[PDB]
Amino acid sequence: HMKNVLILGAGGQIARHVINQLADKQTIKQTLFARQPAKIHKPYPTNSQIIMGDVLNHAALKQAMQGQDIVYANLTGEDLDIQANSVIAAMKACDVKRLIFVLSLGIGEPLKPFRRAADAIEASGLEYTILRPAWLTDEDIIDYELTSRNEPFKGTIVSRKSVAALITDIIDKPEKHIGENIGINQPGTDGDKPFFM
Ligand SMILES: *Sc1ccc([N+](=O)[O-])c(C(=O)O)c1
Repeated sequence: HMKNVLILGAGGQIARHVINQLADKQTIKQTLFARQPAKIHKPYPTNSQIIMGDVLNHAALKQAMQGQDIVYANLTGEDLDIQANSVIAAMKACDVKRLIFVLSLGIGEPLKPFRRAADAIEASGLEYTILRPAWLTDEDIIDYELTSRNEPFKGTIVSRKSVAALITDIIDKPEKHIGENIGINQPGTDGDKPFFM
């Protein structure tokens, strides 16, 4: 089968690397869903379909969701919780199971929607992987390590290219990291002591 990947938030900066790594995989079809598609970086891979839509437009999202195998969400901004709920519902409506969901801020009250998004994903019964990246750099490197749900981050930063590489490895082999909620950091970027607030 063709492997149908839906990229929600496809104009995002991590998304752009994923799209690029997906561009020469001739057995993937990638659907690129974005609010403002005319600001999706060019040229447009031949295995792509570019759809204008907002994840809170439930009708648009269901249309895009039909027939998909793997959802990759790189969602930002207000109401991330409402957004996650909308993604879960559309996956369930369209019989799609596999979700890769990035939670990156881009402690405190603005984390509540993020926590509520994460909790909703963990309670969804979907085949999920939640990805939790350290501070994002634009360094041209792939250098990372992973921490589990209840472990502290072993580092301070991680390249977007690193996070894209993980996403792509999961898309390539989607049986990996099912049911996990993983921190991603560059090795040897642990913070100086002591700590301050
Ligand atoms: S992907 C999807 C969403 C909704 C519906 N629906 O019938 O309301 C369908 C479908 O046509 O089976 C598919």
